[PDB]
Amino acid sequence: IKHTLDIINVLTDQNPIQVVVDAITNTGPREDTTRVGGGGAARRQAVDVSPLRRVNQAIALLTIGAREAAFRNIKTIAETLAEELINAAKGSSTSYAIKKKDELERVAKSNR
Amino acid sequence: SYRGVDLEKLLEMSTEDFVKLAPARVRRRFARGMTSKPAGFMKKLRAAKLAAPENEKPAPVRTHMRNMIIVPEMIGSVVGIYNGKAFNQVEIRPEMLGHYLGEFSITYTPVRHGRAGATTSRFIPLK
Amino acid sequence: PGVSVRDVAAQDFINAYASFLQRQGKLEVPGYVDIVKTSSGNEMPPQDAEGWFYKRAASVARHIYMRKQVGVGKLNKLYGGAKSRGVRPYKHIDASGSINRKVLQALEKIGIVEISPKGGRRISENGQRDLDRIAAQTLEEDE
Amino acid sequence: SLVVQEQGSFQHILRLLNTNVDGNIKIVYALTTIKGVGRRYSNLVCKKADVDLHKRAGELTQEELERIVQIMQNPTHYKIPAWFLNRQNDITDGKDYHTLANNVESKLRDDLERLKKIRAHRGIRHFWGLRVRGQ
Amino acid sequence: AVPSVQTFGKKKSATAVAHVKAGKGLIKVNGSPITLVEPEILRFKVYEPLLLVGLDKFSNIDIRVRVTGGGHVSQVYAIRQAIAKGLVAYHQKYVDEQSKNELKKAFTSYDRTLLIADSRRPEPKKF
Amino acid sequence: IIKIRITLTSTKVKQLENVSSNIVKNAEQHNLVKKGPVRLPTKVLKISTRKTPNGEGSKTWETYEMRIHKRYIDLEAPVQIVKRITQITIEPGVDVEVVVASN
Amino acid sequence: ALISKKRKLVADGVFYAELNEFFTRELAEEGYSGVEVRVTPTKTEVIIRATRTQDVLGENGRRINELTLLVQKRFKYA
Amino acid sequence: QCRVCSSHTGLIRKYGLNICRQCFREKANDIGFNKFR
RNA sequence: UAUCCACUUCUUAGAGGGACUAUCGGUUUCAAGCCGAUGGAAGUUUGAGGCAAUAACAGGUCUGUGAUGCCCUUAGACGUUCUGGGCCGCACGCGCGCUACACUGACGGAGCCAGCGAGUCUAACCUUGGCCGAGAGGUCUUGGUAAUCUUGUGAAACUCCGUCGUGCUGGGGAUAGAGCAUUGUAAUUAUUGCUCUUCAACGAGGAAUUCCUAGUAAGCGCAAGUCAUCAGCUUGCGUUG
Ligand SMILES: [Zn+2]
Repeated sequence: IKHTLDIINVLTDQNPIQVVVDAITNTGPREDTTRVGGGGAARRQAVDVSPLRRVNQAIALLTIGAREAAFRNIKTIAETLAEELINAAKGSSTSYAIKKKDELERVAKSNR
Repeated sequence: SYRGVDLEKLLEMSTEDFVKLAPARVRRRFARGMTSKPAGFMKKLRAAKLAAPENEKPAPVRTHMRNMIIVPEMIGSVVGIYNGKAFNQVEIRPEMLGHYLGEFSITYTPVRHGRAGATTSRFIPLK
Repeated sequence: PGVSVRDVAAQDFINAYASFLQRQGKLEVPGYVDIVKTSSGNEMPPQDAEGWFYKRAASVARHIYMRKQVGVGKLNKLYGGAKSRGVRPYKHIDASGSINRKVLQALEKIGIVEISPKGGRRISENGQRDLDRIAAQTLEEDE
Repeated sequence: SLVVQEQGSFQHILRLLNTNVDGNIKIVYALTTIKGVGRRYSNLVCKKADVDLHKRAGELTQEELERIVQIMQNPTHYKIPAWFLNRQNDITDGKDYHTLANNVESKLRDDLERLKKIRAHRGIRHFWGLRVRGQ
Repeated sequence: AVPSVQTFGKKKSATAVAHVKAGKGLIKVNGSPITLVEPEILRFKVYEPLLLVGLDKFSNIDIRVRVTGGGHVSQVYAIRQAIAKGLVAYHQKYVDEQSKNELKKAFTSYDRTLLIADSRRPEPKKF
Repeated sequence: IIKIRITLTSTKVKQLENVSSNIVKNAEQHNLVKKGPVRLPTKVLKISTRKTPNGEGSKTWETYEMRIHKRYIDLEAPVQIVKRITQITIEPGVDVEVVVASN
Repeated sequence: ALISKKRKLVADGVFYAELNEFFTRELAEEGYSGVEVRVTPTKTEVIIRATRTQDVLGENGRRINELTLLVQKRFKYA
Repeated sequence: QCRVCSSHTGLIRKYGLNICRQCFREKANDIGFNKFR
């Protein structure tokens, strides 16, 4: 974390903690879907997540995206997570977290 | 050869000089001690050796311990080693030195698995 | 307001006295320094093959200053060799004895360690003077 | 430290003691490619001969290769003692040797046919296993 | 007879005893200073009782810190709890009460655990 | 003039306390120099036992426990006083040991 | 002799338990209530607290010496 | 072996005691081992 | 390990305290109770197991007793010994685990933190310290019959500084050979430890499945039992969390 925050110091960025909280905000799951029974043919129901759980898989999705971007490549966890965290501070769709976020959003829009 | 040493000079020294040319297991086996019955074994071994006809095989000496280190006063002798059930008549050649006697005496017939006809035929009857 | 090794860091002190042993060179170096491994619990030789011996000497002098006296088993658990034992996992394995013996005997032969009356190896007054002196220019390298 | 780069004069694939080595990895781990020589033996062989092992094997000269080759057949004269060698106190001649890449297989075949003509349990077990899982 | 204050500090089976004396103003932990702690990132955790009240209060007091038990991080919590407890005990006994009140409000505004040890003792195995 | 160190071991604390209080109140009442009853930590002896003597169900465990307490009081007394106290103080549950030397 | 301290006390408890069970099973008809033993530096004294004592000491101490030899032979004493 | 019931199985060999466990589980209180916790 | 003095702040043996769901607010015939908040060391019954009375067990033996039913009364070894082999043998299925598939990492140096324990007599346990040996270890002595010595068990994971660059690689360590040591009367079907070499499959695992709500999962070592020698077996302890 301190090497990552040192990288976002030198990512032409003056406010790296603001990059952290804005990527937490921008990777909030706004609409999800659940698994209702429904009698065999289970359809999907539009359901919204609690803010505590929203920051839960916001943090978790950012870390697992940085982990699988940090697996089997030379580039370290700090540099991958800095790229992940600056690509999620603004909506860019080049990051795993934004991609799974609007994937679950279009799943929630397609299941109502 | 044993240590680059010609065999006919190797036939005529004593056991301590074999220990001085031995690996570590043989020296550690010698360093503690034996029981008295291999002295009778080597006595009847050389008694069967001295009654050998010339240019032929000597009398068989039926051996039973499977843990003894080979010491080459029995070069040219032939021994039958107990496996637990039967005997394997093995002659001593001077290239098997530094070895246990029980590795010349197997303990089982091997596990056969490439026989599907005998396996299929012997299943338990279901009637 | 006195200067000692108890105010300096470890790594710069070991580097400094390794450099001073390299520049002075008044020790005993046998012919198997470029042969031996540091422990049975090691697998590769040290990378600084011309200078790991003086690193070991700096280490053992720094541990003899910080306590009353040490023995060879204390140095062997102090190094703490860990074996990848093939399929079998890591354990604690005591280090090589003769490495500790030769760095100690080469260090009484020059006059920093002495044998304590309690059976161990204690720091002498010349060694206290030498380690406090090199601690003084250890402070006088970062002025 | 300092970067030192040379215009050319490095070879990609070399060959020493009738065995191929590659000149981009370090000297020790280019000498792990040959069989019968591992890591630690190659470290000891190279660190006897005052070879800098931080640099790579592409800038090895022929006078280093010849002295490494000269180390290989008789290491006992140059303070490489008995316990580092593969052939130690052999039953044939009683001396010590480090077996080479075309000699490890002759050693293994010699051990197996020696166990055959001894007719030991190890030999008949190994050849029965080879003749059964082979078929 | 130097004015001395002895106060403990405990976390996770590791107790640090802090002897707060009067002197030139000096911090040592087990014969090593506060600028050299064995974890280099928990150095600021040991620095946290210094920064939370003020750097001028330590001009007149020498603090003797000895810790045993535990591991690395538990010893860091033990020595920082011992330092905060000994500082407020010296400012209770010798210095006036309202000064110690300002120290203990400054400590509880950031770290509640600096004055009360951990209530997370290891559980029974539940046989 | 002989110095005698008396060490008392007992698993029960009530009889050990009664023995130690009787020893202290008997030693102080006829003017002998002594130390107090020095209190060693209580040894807890634990052993593990299966909940399943028979092989039915899952494997779960319990623990049997013991408590052993140790005290020792140092005395200075003549020989006859030591002999009469050693004759008097023998009680079940508390073990009394008499040490002559001080090395 | 010279047993380590916890092993000494546990083996002493086994010694109390074995004499307790042996005197429970042996003199069940002579009013057995309990036993206590005293360890002296000279010898070891067994005090039999059985409430029918005239049957415990028979003619010229025969059953007393009998139980004494039962303690002697099994428990390896001089 | 276990000198109570000729038990050749389930021995515990600690402290030179050699009782089987199935005889130790009822004679523990007479020895001194009591269930506390 | 006594130069004296003070103390138990930490360690510990105790006597007591304290908690009784205390107080408040909802809910409830507004009755016993339940839930949320504050204070509290502790406010899910703060957390855990043993103990009864009762009706049911052809369950197991006691080397218990009654001219008790059964078969021979013995050339049967169901009694003794002596050696030698095993129980580990391998197309394989199932299951419990260990190590890995890597660069939050492998290697080399330095920093270095624990606790539950345990330890020898008419024997040889835990072992300090000194010499030799690459090591395994050997050897010469000493301490502890134990909060005293091993031991502050200076444990490992970890922390830093350097090597390695994504390449079945320097990851991995299966297999195998040679030599040297230790225990055992005896080590071959290799007891175990050390040195060199061999560097096999194995690029996060399908159907399905196990365990778990706070010092808890998980990683990590250490101690105790099995012990003559080794653990990948079990129970605990401690570190990080
Ligand atoms: Zn039994």
